[PDB]
Amino acid sequence: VKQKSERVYHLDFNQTPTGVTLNNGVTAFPYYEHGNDANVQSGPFGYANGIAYPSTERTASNYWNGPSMSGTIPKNSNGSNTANFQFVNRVNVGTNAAEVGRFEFNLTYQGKIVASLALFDDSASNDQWVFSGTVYDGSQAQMLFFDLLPRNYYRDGNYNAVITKMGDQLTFRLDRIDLGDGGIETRTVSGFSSVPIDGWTAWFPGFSDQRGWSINWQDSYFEWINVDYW
Ligand SMILES: [Mg+2]
Ligand SMILES: [Mg+2]
Repeated sequence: VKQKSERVYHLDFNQTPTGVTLNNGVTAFPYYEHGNDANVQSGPFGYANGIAYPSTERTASNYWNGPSMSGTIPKNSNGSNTANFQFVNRVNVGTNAAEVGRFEFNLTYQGKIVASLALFDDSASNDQWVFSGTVYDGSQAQMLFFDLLPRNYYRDGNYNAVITKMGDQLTFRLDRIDLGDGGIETRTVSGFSSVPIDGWTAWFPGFSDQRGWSINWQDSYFEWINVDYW
């Protein structure tokens, strides 16, 4: 037995993405616990210079709304969808006290969240951003961590948002491409090595008529890793 990595898809945004669906994926933000109305996936992405720019409008509402992109994930060549993987999304993100924004990078199975990596700045009076990781969906969701990122260290700029699975260990990272190191949270989740995945969604909402943060998405890929072969 030997092993290799198997890339399922790669979006570089040099051209309009193919093999994806717009505004029809799965979101994780538990609006029903926050006094908000249902999350909305709407609007376009603009592409320039190998970068996707999600578009939102300042429209007064009680919900998060922005564009999403989704795709399907087949089993690896060894016939497993419960195996190890890495899901990597490069972003450039910046904020300011008056700005509000959120992104989710989600892995799903049969229409439900399995893992959700979020970054958000949810107040128009503070420039604090928060990195969170959630496992499971809806009433079963468990927010594994809520990390208030110190702004002196987590400056505006380039990051790799990563979800990795290594058996029962689920890791979320926010790698600081510009300055080194970054955010890292790993949890050993009971039975997670038996839980499959079959899809992904990336969602980039703003809230109501609040001014948006600066966000762009430069690369996306998912790979099955440590895939047995003979
Ligand atoms: Mg690119
Ligand atoms: Mg703010």
